[PDB]
Amino acid sequence: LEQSFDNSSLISSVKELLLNKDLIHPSILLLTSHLAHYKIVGSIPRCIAMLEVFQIVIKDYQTPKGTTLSRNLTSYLSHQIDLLKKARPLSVTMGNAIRWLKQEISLIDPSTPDKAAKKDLCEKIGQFAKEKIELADQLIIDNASTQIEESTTIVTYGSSKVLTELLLHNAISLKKNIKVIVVDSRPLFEGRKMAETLRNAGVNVMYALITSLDTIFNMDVDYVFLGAHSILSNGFLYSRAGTAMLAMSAKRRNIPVLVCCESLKFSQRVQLDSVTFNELADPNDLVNKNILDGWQELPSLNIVNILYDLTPPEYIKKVITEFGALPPSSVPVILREYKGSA
Amino acid sequence: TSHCRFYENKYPEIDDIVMVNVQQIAEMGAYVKLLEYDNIEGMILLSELSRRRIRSIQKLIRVGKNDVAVVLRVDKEKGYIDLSKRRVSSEDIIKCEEKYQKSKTVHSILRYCAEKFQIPLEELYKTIAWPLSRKFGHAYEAFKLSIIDETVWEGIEPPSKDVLDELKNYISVKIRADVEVSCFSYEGIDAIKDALKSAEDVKVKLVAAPLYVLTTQALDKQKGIEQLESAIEKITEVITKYGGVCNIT
Amino acid sequence: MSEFNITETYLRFLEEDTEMTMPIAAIEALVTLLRIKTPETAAEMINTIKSSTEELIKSIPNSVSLRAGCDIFMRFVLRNLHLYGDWENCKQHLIENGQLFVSRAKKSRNKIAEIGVDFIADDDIILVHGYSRAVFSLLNHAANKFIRFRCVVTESRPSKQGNQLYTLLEQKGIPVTLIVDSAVGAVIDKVDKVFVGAEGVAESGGIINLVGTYSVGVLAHNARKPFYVVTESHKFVRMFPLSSDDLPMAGPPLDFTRRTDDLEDALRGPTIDYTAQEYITALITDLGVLTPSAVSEELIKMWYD
Repeated sequence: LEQSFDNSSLISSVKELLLNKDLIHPSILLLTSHLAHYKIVGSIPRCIAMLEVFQIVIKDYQTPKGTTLSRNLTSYLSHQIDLLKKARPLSVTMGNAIRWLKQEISLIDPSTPDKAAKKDLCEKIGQFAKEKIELADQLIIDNASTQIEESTTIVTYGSSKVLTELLLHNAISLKKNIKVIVVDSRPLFEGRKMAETLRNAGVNVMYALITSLDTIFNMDVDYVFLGAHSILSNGFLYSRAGTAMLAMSAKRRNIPVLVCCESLKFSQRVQLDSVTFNELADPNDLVNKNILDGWQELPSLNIVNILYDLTPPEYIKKVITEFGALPPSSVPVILREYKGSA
Repeated sequence: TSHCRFYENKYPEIDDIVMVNVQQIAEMGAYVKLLEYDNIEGMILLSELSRRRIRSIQKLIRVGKNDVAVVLRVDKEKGYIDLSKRRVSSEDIIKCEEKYQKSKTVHSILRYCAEKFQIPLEELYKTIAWPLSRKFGHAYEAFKLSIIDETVWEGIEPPSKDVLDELKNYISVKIRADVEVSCFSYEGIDAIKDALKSAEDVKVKLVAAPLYVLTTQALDKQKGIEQLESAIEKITEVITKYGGVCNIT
Repeated sequence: MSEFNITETYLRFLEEDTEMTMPIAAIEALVTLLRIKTPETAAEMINTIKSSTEELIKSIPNSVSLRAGCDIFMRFVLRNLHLYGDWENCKQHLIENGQLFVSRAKKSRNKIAEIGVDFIADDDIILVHGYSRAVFSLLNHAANKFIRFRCVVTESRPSKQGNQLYTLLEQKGIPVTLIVDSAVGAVIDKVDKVFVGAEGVAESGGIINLVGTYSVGVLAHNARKPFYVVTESHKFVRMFPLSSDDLPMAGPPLDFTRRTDDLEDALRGPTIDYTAQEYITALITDLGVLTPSAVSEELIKMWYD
């Protein structure tokens, strides 16, 4: 109660909406129970999953009697959004996809016989997942592969989103020597998902933990890469928690820090303090007769966890996006010149 | 050997309409190779591709894919030649696309002939290409009329007659039915004969006394929908007037 | 009939004047390439100039100012290739634009001074590093303004450039000393302002000139003295490193080989360092005073697509 941060209402832990007011798609109930119960995702996996379940929910139209397709679908899809809003708070890859999707719903005209609706929403959202995600990531690979010399190391963090393919490309498709160090954190052990895939493909993975973060950097080490959840308007990064400690340790021990991001993921909002806009994530996960049971019913005890916190832009040497490399203080120029306009 | 000219001029002479694909775009525009003279290549300017400035994220989706392009200028002794597709009308797209589909379906019928009879590809190609593409339009509707009017083959000679036979060999569907004649009669044979005498005149085969395998030929695959059904109807008609029982799968 | 590659056009007029520098010499050679060799077709023109830029980089690789000039020439022919004159006028329109750099970039250096004289205020002891002639083009007009200052010139080991300034503005009549390059930390507590000159600007604002401008920059930061850099607008280059180590000279900056008998041992470490955007605080170009995030935007807009 001294800082009162545990009563931050940016997430609501209410569950079990039983209301049959709308036709909630059973696939989207599978998607929400797949997100919120056992988190299998990053950010662009959530974006591709949300996008290819909205694919199915527009393919299964079921239009009402007197309402045109241009006058129902945004409210229907917003009530589809509300279940994910209950499940897990949204990324910017959530938001900059759904507002684009609503803008593309808006420019349809009341003459579609609900047969070309597929041909201008399914194909167009496939062009979205092609353009603003996948070939953009292909440009990320082809832009960041020239900035890695042979026989070096890489320190990623958590589950990567795009640069798993970068490490696989520079490991196998370009055959230059590389020694990836993957480090992750309690409780979402999502660096192991990178470690299984990278070592299954046959690259020198050396897993670690973030508590032992000192002895990684005392080896021969350079080129810390970082997956991003969003990049703010100032230059502050925003990603899975525990990123910023190895960011400040990496800048402290004068070895460079990079962020592989794409122009879909830049955000309009602004913050500079870490615990301001943030997600509380289910404090029963930090236990696994257990070690302790019942932080409740014991007065004066609490268990907190944080998913998201900010590296200051002094630490990131280079944000790379599909247009090119850039200093992190110069992200509003791609907020204004390229995001949305491309 | 592999592929060669259209019409015995080294380059696409000024202001004709050809087809290309874009290879890569860095700062000059694309290094478009000409799809009609395949091994050759030209280029094209950035401001010439549309009017819009091409995004890199837009630049990546277009490479490799092919399109139509008019030719502005040509060096007669250098292969360093320009293309253009801002000044291409909408009708010319479909016209040159039809001409190039025509071109590919008259190239594919000679590629394997030259590379499996093992002769120089260009010589017999040009001895076809002088009279048939100079007299009128080239080899597609020339060869669709050549198999019915054989004066094309004797108008000019090929160096061998095996490629002649293979070109005659190149350019020149069953719906299965297991109808079960489960009859218990005395005038059934006659009925069966009658059925045969209308459903076969498509491919009808006896298996035993009850089972018959008939594979009805379809032209649009959907034109045998009106055939099989008709046959079934005939069968139904047939057995009520004789005494037996026919059942259809 | 010249071929414009190495020395049949380029290295000739470098002996005409020891005032013109490398990148505008590259601009002059690349415009006089297509000022004559213009074979009436837009295809082989760009192939010729791209081949010429790559062989000219292939001539001398370790003089990255050359890469800056040879790449802003490509930006010039791209934007002058824009406005879409159907190549009918552009064979004349581009070449009559042409020499606007040698009428423009040659007289940029006093345009530097006309906006940079109002930095060196009264009684400012000044630290410069290396023979960066745009700094002297500022200082010449500063001393012609009759303003009172003092200058301190570092060594430029091993590239000798620090000995030139003391035989340059002494005879102009400025009280100047020549400090040795290792003595910066004992004097930069007293130096009011420090100027350098770049041989390149990265995509975030960086100084890619000489041996130890990162050392004098980090001395300027931990003395909290303002670290300005005088340059001009033909020094933008795409090369954006991330370490303090650029493209190599011929091998790594840390050699550990064996001297055979008596070969040279001074130039064995690096010779061109890099400065991050934090240590510089204002740079001077033709485009006005320019904070490093502004030079990042200016080099981020004309190089994307």
